[PDB]
Amino acid sequence: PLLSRMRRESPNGALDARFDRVFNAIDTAIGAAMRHNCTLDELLDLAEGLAACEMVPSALKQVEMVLIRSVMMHECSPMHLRRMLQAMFTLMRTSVPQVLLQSVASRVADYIKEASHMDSSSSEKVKNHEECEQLLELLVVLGKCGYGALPGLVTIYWEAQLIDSMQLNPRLRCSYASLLASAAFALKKHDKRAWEGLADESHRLFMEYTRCNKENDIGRFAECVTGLAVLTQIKDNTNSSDVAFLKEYLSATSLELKSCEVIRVQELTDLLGRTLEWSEALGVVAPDVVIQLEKALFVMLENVSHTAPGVGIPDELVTAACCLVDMSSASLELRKAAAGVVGGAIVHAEEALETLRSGAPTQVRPGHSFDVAALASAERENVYKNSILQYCAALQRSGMSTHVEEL
Amino acid sequence: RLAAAAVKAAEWYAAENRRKQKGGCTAPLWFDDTEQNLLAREQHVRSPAYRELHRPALTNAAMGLYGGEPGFEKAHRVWVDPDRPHIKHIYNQTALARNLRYARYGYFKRDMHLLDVDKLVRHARLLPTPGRLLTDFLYQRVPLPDKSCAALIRYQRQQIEMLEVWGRHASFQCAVEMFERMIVTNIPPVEVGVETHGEMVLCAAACGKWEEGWNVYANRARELEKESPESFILNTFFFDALLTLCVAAGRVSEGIDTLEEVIKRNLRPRGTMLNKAMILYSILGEQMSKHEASRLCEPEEVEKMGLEVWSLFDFYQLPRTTASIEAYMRMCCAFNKPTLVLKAQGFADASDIRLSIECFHWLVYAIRGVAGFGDYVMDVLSQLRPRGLTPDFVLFTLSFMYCALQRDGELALAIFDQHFVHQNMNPTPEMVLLFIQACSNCEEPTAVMLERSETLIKRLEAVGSSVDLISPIYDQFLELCAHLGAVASGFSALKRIVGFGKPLTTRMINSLLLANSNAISSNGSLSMTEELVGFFTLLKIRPNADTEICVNLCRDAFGESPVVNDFIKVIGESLQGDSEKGEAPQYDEDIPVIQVPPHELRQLRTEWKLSPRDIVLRRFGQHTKPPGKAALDVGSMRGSVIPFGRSPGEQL
Amino acid sequence: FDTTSPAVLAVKRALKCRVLRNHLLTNPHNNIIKTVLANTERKLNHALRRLRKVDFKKYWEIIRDHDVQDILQPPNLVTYRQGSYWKYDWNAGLAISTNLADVMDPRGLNGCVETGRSRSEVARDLGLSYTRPLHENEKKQLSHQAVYYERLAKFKMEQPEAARAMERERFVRKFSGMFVKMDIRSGAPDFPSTYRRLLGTKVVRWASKRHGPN
Amino acid sequence: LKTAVVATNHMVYYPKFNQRVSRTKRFFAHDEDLACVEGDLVHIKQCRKISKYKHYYVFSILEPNVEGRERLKLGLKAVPPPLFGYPVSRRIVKLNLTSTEG
Repeated sequence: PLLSRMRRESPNGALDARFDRVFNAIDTAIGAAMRHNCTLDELLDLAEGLAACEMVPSALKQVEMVLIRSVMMHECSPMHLRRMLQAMFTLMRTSVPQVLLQSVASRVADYIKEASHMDSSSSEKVKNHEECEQLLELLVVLGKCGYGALPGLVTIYWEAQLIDSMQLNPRLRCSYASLLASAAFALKKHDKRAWEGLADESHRLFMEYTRCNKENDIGRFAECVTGLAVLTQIKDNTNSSDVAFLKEYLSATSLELKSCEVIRVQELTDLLGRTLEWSEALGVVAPDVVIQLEKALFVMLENVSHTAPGVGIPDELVTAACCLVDMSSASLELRKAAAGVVGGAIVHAEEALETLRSGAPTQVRPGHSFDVAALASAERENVYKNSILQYCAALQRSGMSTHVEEL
Repeated sequence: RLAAAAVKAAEWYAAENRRKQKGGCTAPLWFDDTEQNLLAREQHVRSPAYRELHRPALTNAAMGLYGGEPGFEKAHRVWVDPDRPHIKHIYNQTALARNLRYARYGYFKRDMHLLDVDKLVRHARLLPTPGRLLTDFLYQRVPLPDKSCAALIRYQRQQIEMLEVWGRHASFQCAVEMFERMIVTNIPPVEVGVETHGEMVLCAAACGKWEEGWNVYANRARELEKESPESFILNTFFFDALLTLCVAAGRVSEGIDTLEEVIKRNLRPRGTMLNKAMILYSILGEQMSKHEASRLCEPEEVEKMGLEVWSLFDFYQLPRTTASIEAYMRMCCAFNKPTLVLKAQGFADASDIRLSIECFHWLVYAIRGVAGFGDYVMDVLSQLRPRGLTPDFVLFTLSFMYCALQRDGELALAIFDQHFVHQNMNPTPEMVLLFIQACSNCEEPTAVMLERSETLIKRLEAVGSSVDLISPIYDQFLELCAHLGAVASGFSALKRIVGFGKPLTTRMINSLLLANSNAISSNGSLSMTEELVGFFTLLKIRPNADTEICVNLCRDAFGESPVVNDFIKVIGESLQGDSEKGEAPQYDEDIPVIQVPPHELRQLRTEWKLSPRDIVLRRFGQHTKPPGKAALDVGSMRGSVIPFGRSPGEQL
Repeated sequence: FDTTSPAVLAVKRALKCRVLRNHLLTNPHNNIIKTVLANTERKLNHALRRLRKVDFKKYWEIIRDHDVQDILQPPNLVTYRQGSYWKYDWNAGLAISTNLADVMDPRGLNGCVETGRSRSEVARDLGLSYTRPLHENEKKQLSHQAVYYERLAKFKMEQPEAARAMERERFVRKFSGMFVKMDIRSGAPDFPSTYRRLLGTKVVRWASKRHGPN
Repeated sequence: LKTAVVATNHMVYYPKFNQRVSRTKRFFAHDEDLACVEGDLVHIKQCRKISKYKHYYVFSILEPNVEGRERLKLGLKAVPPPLFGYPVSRRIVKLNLTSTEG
């Protein structure tokens, strides 16, 4: 925690090189401790520290092994599970170990079963809400990780429905509403018996969260918009007061963070599309927030293409540009920036094709058949050919091809 | 019903305990059949006579002063209990203190009257056959008790299970002859007890004779128990033997009845007994699944019974072992509960369980019908190495079975690329077929999949094989070539098929036609279409609806040759005639995917019943023919060793 | 046509040993079979050691499959503690055959000749970790130090008079000890061994002149 | 703990017989991070005095014992203990296969 505090206080996002020896000592200590005896509290504190200060340990596998050994212990709490899952999600960046994920899923299924068996007899609704909030947080962090059976777990948790009386924080309300909406969509697709109740509950929770009309973080706003969109798609029922409240919320929400990341540019583009279609459906446009996020992403669009033309444009950025070109409710400056970046991607792909055709004789293997090597070369060319073809189609769905020709 | 029986027995035992306490306060709800035996052992080892007999050698100061006094110049005789030695390295290979020769049966014949037969069986060298052992005991005229009779029968059972499958009958006959001798020997006093009957049941189970074991020896033991009250009480060992016989013979109802009898008799079961019960429930569930596939306790009822057995495992405070984990995983796989399989694996890894490779076999087999677990499979394979385990052909076959079922292909390719190639093991035809099935049924196949399939086929042909999956393997390879557009590879596999001598199939020709249709870029044309279409007439192979679809696709891909058009007309007429004859058009049936449990996956290992302890301790009396005077002789050392010796060269 | 692979030889030797032992089970009076069994067991041991050294994957698979975990064990402690069981690998030409890169990281297996740092120091500087799986007793050894330190500190902070009395008595005996001076005799690492002339005739504290491998 | 016992070989020369023999000596090598497993071919070097009988340290591990490491991972001892060993006395240590009554 001390190192994390110092890193945060540092002007940039990383510490000085003088602490490389400290990090090396910590890595050696972790390597020794994994073999040595270790307790659940120490493991949780270590995971919290590694989440707080970005640090990939040298082993990174003995740690998850001991986490497997500890997750199914009888002393593990739902708060311990959500804490360790948050730490592992932050470390792995949506690439958490699926063995740990499934172990946590089985543990939370057992926990919700025990909670259903106990709380009904023991009730003290607010007192049981202390553990119910921990279970809800574990479910929401599991969903943020991206577990497969999240809709089923959410359905079981709502069958328990021990989190009533809106005693939870607004962020938890919105997250639970989004989880309920996703579970309702899956239940409608597979077994539509209980979909209606889940959809109605999620709609009511979103109404309760949005009636405050306060500005919210980017992630919370995007999740709320996604939940509202999926709820409207599945239920096809809305209220005039609700749409007025949502228009007020859209007007009152702004861009809290000006930090733009090419990692999250796809999420930003998806959020922009969702907000644009939602505003078009409602009938009231909220230009301010969408304009702010559009210019925030346009900054990176300009910087990547212009500052470093020789350096390869990110493929995620290229895909986001392709996804944002074909829409019709976006600004011409964004269209121009997307055209420029996709033109840079096209010229990079053509250069790659030329270099591959020049360096082909270095991959030919005499042991292969004449068709097998031909197929390998064909696919190596066809990946680029298909990428260029789809970029050409995306540009043909707009009128910036003249800008591309000019450049 | 087992949980209800357990709670009823517990409450009845508590009521009886309270009644007898009032007549004459926490007490166990069950009865332990081993607590009195361990208590007797503890009292025996803590008795002063045992402590004085098994004591460390006297030191030099204890013996006397310095040396030279006869009788007090060496430590006195030291006796060691082999089961609980007070010293390390009981035996030694010194020159003057070799004691391995002093451990053979001939030396214990002198004290055979006080001898413990189980200790003799477990710790002795050059023992005779068990029949000769019993004959020698009777000749010495010693009063063999139940423990001695059971020890002799257990020695015979060890010999039986050591012997091969086709050599069990003679040993079983020897066992029954020994049993008859023990029964009919009135003098010296020889008693045949519950333990001896259980050991005979174990012999019958090891040989594989349910009719000879259940209806004879168990019946005799029960008759003795009912004839003599409390003099022939049935221990947990007898019912463990009964459950072993039930598992060996496949009897599930009898095993459940025996376990229920154990529960009702108000005595705690054993971990081995509960493992056997779970195995029997797994067998019942597998039989029920087979019957349903062909399409009578309810599946929900048998699932509940398995769950209540697993609950009883902790109800009786019985620790769970690796065998318990394997049995529970097998039962859950039979009942199709992959979530419970994963939960059981997590529980085992939690406190202390050395998970065996069979546990991961069951883990992979449980999720065969579940999607979104390729990353879990990869992580399991990666975690195999830190646990001291290595993947084998059975586990690779299970993984490729999962890949073929999920038709993902990319997972199978990654598994082969980053786990299998490092193993350098011979692939099996089932493994190769599953890999090719996954790589063909996947979406968006790649040329690397074709390269890997060709490599696997070449390696399989280079190595040996006994089973014959050549036709399905090449059919799936041709389907993969059809999906990829590898017309040249598909046509070249025909030479391999011809070399193997297998006949061509309409499905293979349809795959060739599809390859020609979807290989517009690489190669293929109307000439290829004609060459392929000349097979049905020449090879007298019946056409198909898939054949018609593929030939129409090839026509649209390349053009209109008159021969192709005539074939299309004649195949349309023939399909119409076949529809008139029957009711539905024929189609190319897909190749079934193997989904057999890992316990019947053609294990490539029979049995090795070897014992390193017996090999090192030289049981059965091995001999090495040591060198003689050659090592000892060194020549005359009157002078120094100089080159060419002291007298180089000599004339006689 | 492969009949002479190391794994094939190992399994054939094991099967021959099994057949001979099964024969001796029913015919325990066959001296020639006993000698043949001894020879076959020795050959199986040689084949298994060679297979273990040249291909560990197949050896481990065979061991796990056939439950003979301790099939390769040293016979005698007297010879084992002199390293004659491991000298077999060197004498058989199987010393260096592991492909260390495939199964481990060779960076931390070598000391630095320039600075003199051992492999442990090299691994520490590189951030690596080479720690064998510790048993429960070893974990207890590494874990009880902190527990005992906390116990002692708690006792000293909780019972001042008792700790003060104990420390004063310990200091008094240390100061009054006859050999407080740090001369050559006190600085000798092994007094009973080095000054073994004094034992018996003058000094009776040690009844033995040798306690370790020196 | 933190100590590895290493048996090394040296050469003794007999001029009368004109031959040499390899004798064995044991040393208490030092390993800090507990990396040495029984069966490892190690290179050791002299150093300062570490204990009453420790003045060597494991400079490098030439050949790690994969079998020992895998057995430790599996939970067994690195090397199974030998069944033979040292005698406790000149008198032959006879077994006691007697019942409690006898």
